[PDB]
Amino acid sequence: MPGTKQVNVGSLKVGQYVMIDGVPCEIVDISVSKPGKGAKARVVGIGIFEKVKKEFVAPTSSKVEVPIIDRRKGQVLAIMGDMVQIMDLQTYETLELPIPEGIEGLEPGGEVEYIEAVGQYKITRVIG
Repeated sequence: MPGTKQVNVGSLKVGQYVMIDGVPCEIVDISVSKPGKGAKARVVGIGIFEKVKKEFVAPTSSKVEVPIIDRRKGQVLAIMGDMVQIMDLQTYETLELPIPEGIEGLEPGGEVEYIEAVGQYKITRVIG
């Protein structure tokens, strides 16, 4: 239902997530400057779901969108080569997800943590 919430540029911190040109990114750099005696920020983010580098400049008082992140847990049911079928531990619904490019030891019966944000999903950690 809800995709993103509005927040002031000025409240953003490195390591947080923000929407830039429609892409949810993790902030890796923030430069804030005050001209004379309104502040302005330059934000550099890298995609959470895709390999992309985005950036924007905006007054610190402006509003920007931040994706609302759904943190979930599921159980690995099957590993078909590259993609893994997991069962969400709350809905008992099944979904197929790509196997994280650099993930630890994944195997059936095991539990994972995955996230959904603005219609996209990604496996983040192995909960076991």
